[PDB]
Amino acid sequence: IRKKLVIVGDGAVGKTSLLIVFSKDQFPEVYVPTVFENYVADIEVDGKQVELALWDTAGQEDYDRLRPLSYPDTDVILMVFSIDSPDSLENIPEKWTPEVKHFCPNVPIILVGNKKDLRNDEHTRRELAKMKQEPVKPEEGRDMANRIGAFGYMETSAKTKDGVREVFEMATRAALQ
Ligand SMILES: Nc1nc2c(ncn2[C@@H]2O[C@H](COP(=O)(O)OP(=O)(O)O)[C@@H](O)[C@H]2O)c(=O)[nH]1
Repeated sequence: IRKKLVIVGDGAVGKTSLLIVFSKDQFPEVYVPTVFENYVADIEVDGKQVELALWDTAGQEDYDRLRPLSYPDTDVILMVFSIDSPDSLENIPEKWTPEVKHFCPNVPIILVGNKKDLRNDEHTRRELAKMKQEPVKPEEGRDMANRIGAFGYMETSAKTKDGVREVFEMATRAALQ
C-alpha cells in the first residue's frame, strides 16, 4: 500500500516539473510544495489505492556520494532524459543505469523521455544544430529502454501535461508487481 518512487536523471530534464504536474493532479486539491522527499501522494490505479512516496534528486546531480543515500528501499525508479538533449540520453547508459542497478538491484525502471513538446520546436532544432545534434527520435528512446532493461518507455511533456498521468500509473503497476 505504500511504494517509494525515486526520480533520477540529468539536471534540467524536468524531474521536478513531472512531480509537480502529478501532485497538482491530485484530488482533492492540495498545495504542492517546492521540494519532494518522502512526499506522500495517493493514487488509484486499476483496483487499488496506493500511497506513493516521492523522492526528487534535483539539486543532487553533482553530489555523487550524497545522492545514493536516498536509494534504500526504493520500489520503482523514474529515469528521465529530455528529448531536447541527446547528451541527457547518453547519460542514461553511461551514468544513471549503472548507478541505479547498483543501489536498487532488482527495482523496476520506467524510462521517461520528457519535453516531447520540443521535438518539433524550431528554436530547439536551431540550437541543437549548432552542436551537430537534433532532438531524440521516439525509436531511440524505445531502443534505449530495451538496452537497459526498463519495464517500460514513456514520452511526456510536463508543460502540456500529456503522458504524465500514464507514467505514474505505469510506475505504480511496476511497483506492485
Ligand atoms: N518545453 C518544456 N519545458 C520543460 C518541460 N519540463 C520541464 N521543463 C522546463 O525545464 C526546466 C527544468 O525543469 P526542472 O523541473 O526544474 O528540471 P530538474 O532539474 O530535472 O528537476 C524548467 O525551466 C522547466 O520549465 C517540458 O515537458 N517541456
